[PDB]
Amino acid sequence: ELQEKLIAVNRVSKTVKGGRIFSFTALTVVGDGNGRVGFGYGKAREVPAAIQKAMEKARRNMINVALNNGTLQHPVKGVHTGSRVFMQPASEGTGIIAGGAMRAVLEVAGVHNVLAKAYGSTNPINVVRATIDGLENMNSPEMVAAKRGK
RNA sequence: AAUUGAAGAGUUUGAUCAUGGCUCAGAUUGAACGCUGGCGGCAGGCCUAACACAUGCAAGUCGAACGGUAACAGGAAGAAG
Repeated sequence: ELQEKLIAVNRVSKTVKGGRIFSFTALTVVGDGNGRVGFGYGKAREVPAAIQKAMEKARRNMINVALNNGTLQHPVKGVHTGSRVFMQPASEGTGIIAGGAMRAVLEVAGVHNVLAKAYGSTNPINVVRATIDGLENMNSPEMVAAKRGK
């Protein structure tokens, strides 16, 4: 019931004294399938150590999302660095139809059938960060009615 | 009951993030070309030279408008084997 999946692995470099030194970065997202989404970055010298650090950071640093029946509630826009992201609840608008690196976080998030369209930059490290910010500041009808009295 | 509706990716760098262009994945067509080709249904078929046109048809009808008889088939009368 953990439901982990990796989005992006890259080879970064460092350029020391004698030549270059190549390191690998993972970027994974875990989530239970009912709210509870996390992402982790993690970087290491080989690929399986990188994904393992990424999963291990992603299992902690996990955020609650106030889902609807199987989906979002109201249309929400989350931004991070250069990466602006729209989402629309699509009240059984079948299938998760999101961009790459947004399909994954929305998939393990437990949502099933939203409409997305990322704008701006679509770097995978910042398009999540713009989905969680997004799903984090999406509030439910029992939270809005809690705030404003009824 | 009559709008249930939105996906990205590759490429600037030793690597990064951003900006930014180029390019790809889709659908479409009065299409052409290449390879191949069994049947049917429904549609479509000179986008260019509003260039030049052989030949055949594409606008005739009415005698219940009229003088009339060129034919065709009868009618009447005459003459002949």
